[PDB]
Formats: sequence, C-alpha cells, structure tokens
Amino acid sequence: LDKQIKEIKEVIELPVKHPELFEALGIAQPKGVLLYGPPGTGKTLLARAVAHHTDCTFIRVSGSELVQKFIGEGARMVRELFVMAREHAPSIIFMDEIDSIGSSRLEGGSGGDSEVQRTMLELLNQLDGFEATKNIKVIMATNRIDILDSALLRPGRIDRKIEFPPPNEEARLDILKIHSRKMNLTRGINLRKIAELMPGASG
Amino acid sequence: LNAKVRLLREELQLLQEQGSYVGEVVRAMDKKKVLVKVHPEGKFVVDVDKN
Amino acid sequence: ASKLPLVTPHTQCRLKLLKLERIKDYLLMEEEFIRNQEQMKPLEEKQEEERSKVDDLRGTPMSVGTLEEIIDDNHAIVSTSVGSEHYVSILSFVDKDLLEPGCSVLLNHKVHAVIGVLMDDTDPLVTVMKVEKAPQETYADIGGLDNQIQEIKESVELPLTHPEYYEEMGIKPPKGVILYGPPGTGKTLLAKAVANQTSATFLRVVGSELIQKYLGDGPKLVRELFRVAEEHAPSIVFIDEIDAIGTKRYDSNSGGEREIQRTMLELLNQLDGFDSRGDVKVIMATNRIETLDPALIRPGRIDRKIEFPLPDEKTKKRIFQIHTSRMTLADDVTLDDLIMAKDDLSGADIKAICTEAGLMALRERRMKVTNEDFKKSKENVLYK
Ligand SMILES: Nc1ncnc2c1ncn2[C@@H]1O[C@H](COP(=O)(O)OP(=O)(O)OP(=O)(O)O)[C@@H](O)[C@H]1O
Ligand SMILES: Nc1ncnc2c1ncn2[C@@H]1O[C@H](COP(=O)(O)OP(=O)(O)O)[C@@H](O)[C@H]1O
Ligand SMILES: [Mg+2]
Repeated sequence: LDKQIKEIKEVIELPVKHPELFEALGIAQPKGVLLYGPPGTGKTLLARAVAHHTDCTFIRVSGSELVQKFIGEGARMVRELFVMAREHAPSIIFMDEIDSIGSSRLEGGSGGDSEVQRTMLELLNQLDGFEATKNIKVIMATNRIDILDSALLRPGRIDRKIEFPPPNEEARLDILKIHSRKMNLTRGINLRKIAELMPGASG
Repeated sequence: LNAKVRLLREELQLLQEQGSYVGEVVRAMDKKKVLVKVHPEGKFVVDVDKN
Repeated sequence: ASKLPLVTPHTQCRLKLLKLERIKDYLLMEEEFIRNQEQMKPLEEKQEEERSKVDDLRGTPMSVGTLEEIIDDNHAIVSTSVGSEHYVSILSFVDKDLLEPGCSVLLNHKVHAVIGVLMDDTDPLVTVMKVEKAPQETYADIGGLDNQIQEIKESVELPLTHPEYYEEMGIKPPKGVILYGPPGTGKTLLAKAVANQTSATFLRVVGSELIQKYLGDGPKLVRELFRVAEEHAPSIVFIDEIDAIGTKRYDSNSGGEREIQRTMLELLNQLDGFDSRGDVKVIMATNRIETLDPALIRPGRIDRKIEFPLPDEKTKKRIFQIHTSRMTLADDVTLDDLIMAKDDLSGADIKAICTEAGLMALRERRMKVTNEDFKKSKENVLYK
C-alpha cells in the first residue's frame, strides 16, 4: 500500500509541518479525503497509522448513545464535539459506513438515507470558512462510491479520493510474511505456494 | 523515640475528629468565593481558606 | 449615568459651555450635601460597616434553589435542590427586580430564606450557532454577479447603516430575502461576504438538523433559536438548504412525516406570528425551490427572491483572473482555451481545476505551472 501512503501523506502530513509551502503556490489547504474499497482491505488501520505518526489526537464518532454522556448532556445538535476538538488542535475525525447499504430499499435505499453521510455534510459545511481554528481533518471509509448522494459529489467538496483494490499475488505474499512472524515456525515453509493457492481473496 | 511515642499516643485523640467531603469546582467568583458541586446534592457557593 | 444627552451644539457655543458649568455646579452642590452628613452625623462607616453587617447576616454557606411562585408581600415558594419546597420569606437587600420564575436564587443554610439572586451561565447552544469572526474578504472577491449584490445591500446593510432614507419617505424595509439557483454558483459565498461586512450578531444553522429523533423536539428547537436571536440585539438569521427537510427521510425520526409538518407550522408562526417580532432579519437559501410549501414564501414573510444563473464567458474569464492572482503562472498557458473546456461549467469547477493543478505541480517539487498540468487536471476533475 505504498502508493496510497504517498497520496495520503501529501494531503495530511504536509499541511501541518509546512503551511508556507502551500502558501507559496497560493492555494487553499485541503480538508477532505475519502477512501473506498472492499471491506477488509486495510482502510481504518491506515488512518490510525497516519494519525499516529503525525501526532494527531485520533477521534472517531459512531453516533452511539453510550458515549453521548461524555459529549454533552442532551446534544440536540451534533457540532458540539468541536467544543472538545479544538482543545487538542491537531486533530482528525474519522467516520465509517456500514458494509451493507443499498439503493433500492431496505438498508440505505429505504428507511434511512444517510446517517454517516449527513454527518459529514454538516461537518464540512461548518469548516468551509466559518471555522477559525485550523488543523482539523475529516476521513471516511466506504465501498461503492456510486451510491453516494449528489450533494457530496460536487467537484468543490471532497479534495481527494483513494481506491483500495483487492490484493494481487505480491500483496498477499507480503501480508502473509508480516502476519506469520508472531508464531513459532519451522525451517522452510515455501509460503509462495501458500499464497498462490489462495485467489481472489482479501487481506 | 520520645517524640514518636508521644505522637502515637496523641494519634487516638486526633483520629476521633470529623471527616470532610469531596466536590468538583465549577468556576470562581469575586472576593475569594467559589462555586462547587457535591454529587448527591445541589451546588454550593463556598469560601476559600487562607492557604 | 446619562445625565444630559442634549449636547447637540457639539461646539464652543456659549449654550453648551453654560450647560456644562451648571451641571458641574449642581454636581458639586449635591456632593457637598451628600458629604455633609458623613461629616456631621456619620453614626457608622457606611462604606464597610453596612457591608460587614450584611455579611454577618448571611451564613458562610448558601445554597442554590429554583423559584416556582412569588407573592407580592415579600415571600415565595422555593424548590430545594432535592425537590422538596418551602414557604420562606424574602429579605430587603435582594433588589427584587430579577425575581423571575425559574432563576437560581441563593438561600440561607438554616431557615432557607432568600438572600440573593444568581446570574445564569450562558448555554451550550449559543456557542454552537454564534459566528465569532469575519471569515474572509468582502464583495471584491465575488465578481460576475454585480447585480443582486445591490439587492442584498438594500435589504440588510442599508436599513442599519443609513436609517434616514426610509424615514423621509416613511416605509418599512423589505422583510425577507431568499436565494435560489443551480448548485455551485455562489450563494453561501455571498452570505459569507455579508457576514464579514456586517456589524450585527450572525447566526447560522443548516436545514438538515432541524429534524430530531423524538416527539415535539423540533418545535422546541425552533422556539429556542428565535428566542436567542431576539434576546441579544439587531441580528441576522441564516438558514441554509431548507429543502433538505422535505427531500430526504431518515428512519431515526420517531414520527413519520407529520412531525415535519408540525415543525413547518411552528416555523411559519415564528416568521409571521401575532407577537411583536422586533428587529430580526432572515436569509434563506436553496437549490430546489419547486418543492417547499408556498405558504412559507408568501409576501409578508419573504419579500425578495433572487435567482443565481449560470456564469457567462465574460464572468468565466473574470473568475479565472481572480483565482490565479497569486499563482506563479508560467507564460505558456492561456485561459481562453480553458474557457470552453466544458460547455456549462459552473463556479466551483474553476477553483477545483486550479487547486488540483497546483497540487500536481507540487508533487514534482516545482514552482511554475505548465500546460500539461492543466490538461491532466481537467480530465482528473471532470471526466469520471
Ligand atoms: N460567482 C463566483 N465568484 C467567485 N467564486 C465563485 C463564484 N461561484 C462559485 N465560486 C467558487 O465556487 C465555490 C463554491 O461556492 P459556494 O459553495 O458558496 O456556492 P453555492 O452555489 O452557494 O453552493 P451550494 O448551492 O452547494 O450551497 C466558492 O467558494 C468559490 O470558490
Ligand atoms: N494490507 C494489510 N496488511 C496487513 N494487514 C492487514 C492489511 N489489511 C488488513 N489487515 C489486517 O486485517 C484486518 C482488517 O481490518 P480493517 O483493515 O480495519 O478492515 P477495513 O479496513 O475494511 O475496516 C486489520 O485489523 C489488519 O490487522
Ligand atoms: Mg451553500
């Protein structure tokens, strides 16, 4: 996942350490990244890793009611979490979309229409020029971008999109070598054949 | 040794006196007065010791 | 303490001088009168003796309580923090003018008598929807429109800055303004410019959060919003994407589609109820105006309707001029070729193309921008 690492570094790490480098070209610093791909291909760990290396307080919201008591007493709105974000200025907000959301009916198509989507719509509408403090970023992880509503696909809203294709032979072999280190192995495994015996899988 | 014995003897009388509550401070006010909250009761407006 | 506002001479005229001299003489004589008693019959310090007596009267702890009902002859029913309530009296040093139902009051520890009244502690909401600082630069950044800018200025700025033109002809300024048009053409941008220029308190709220998850919460939120907007000052209320409440439906909503109707009726009342409105201006904006209720837009609630059309090629050139003002642009590029890259591109595509080209040049650790960067940027942003 080296190319994805480079692409996310250009829009996360750079506009914190060297803002003047972006001011030299006189363009606004990006604030929106969207990651898309099949489930289990390594999106959430990547967001966690980049937030770890840049030293940013990694915050994520799932809209549950257990944690609500920490955000506020009633929290009629949803923007109230900014009251807690700006105290840890270099912060990142993460949001995840459920694996099953259709367009016909049932999940996604019927019942509800967005949930996570309306949350990012509100958040981006906030920090589009009305926000004073800087160094706040937003990320999602969804599959099948074609189902996103049109209000979120406007050319000026999302700054970057990144795709996570299912691994090929080399990626499967590397993941296997990474994850077999935790076990007591034996001299000579020839796990190349093991990788070649698994096809069209996930990481 | 005499000092430690005297202290041990006085400990019994010292320990008999009353306890003290624990609270959470909301925000301060004028002239050395603050506002505090004790969890199973309502909030109080209290004064501050000289130290 | 607002002794005399009639200083309209505002010059070295003998009238103002004589008025000031007489004011000084009156003040000196009253000072002598109010000092003589402290020099002849003090009977107490009266600077700290009374304060010491008052502090002695009230105990060192004092608890907070909620008023529920007050009788004129200095007593009331106060609910303690636990909930049991009493029939205590009222002292005289409590300045009985802030006595209102629901305000936290300071009661004595022993007899629970009302000794003081307490100021409140803001609200969580106010911070959520109070704009603090002006976002960015004023109308000089817009370009292209130049026509409805004067209309907005007539509605919001002119009634406040020069409230003399209207009084000569005796009219009330137009009340409501709504902005409609295709997406991505510069409505929120005009709102930002007004927010930067203006001097009143600016309140912003999106339409997608007017719908709640319980019963009867929506009308409550609307009422609280206009109460906050009313109780401060001359202010501006900005509501964005109203149609979002009539287009998308959420399963998290406890009711069905009728609670949306209840929220709508509440909003209509708040815009044109029979209470005295006061001094509040409303700005609304949407891109699907053929769906919302025509009873919400009748004259007397919304008086001005402004359409934002697609940009023309002159405005396209002006926008490209604006958005590459501080870019180290090479001499090879030409904007004319980019003008008709797409037949009906809007304002946002220009900024998208410029920023993406800048990023692509940033990758190669460069400073200038060449043609092939723009050529690839347009394909990256437009053709998916
Ligand atoms: N007339 C214009 N002059 C200058 N910039 C413009 C103009 N129209 C669009 N833009 C650019 O496009 C961006 C999009 O603006 P904005 O989102 O406020 O538009 P909008 O049409 O009100 O949006 P929406 O309908 O999606 O709420 C602006 O921030 C600006 O960069
Ligand atoms: N590219 C990868 N390399 C190594 N391990 C991976 C990779 N992708 C996934 N994993 C492992 O598989 C798990 C998949 O979970 P995750 O990647 O968070 O799913 P998703 O990204 O779809 O939310 C991770 O916890 C990680 O331990
Ligand atoms: Mg808008």
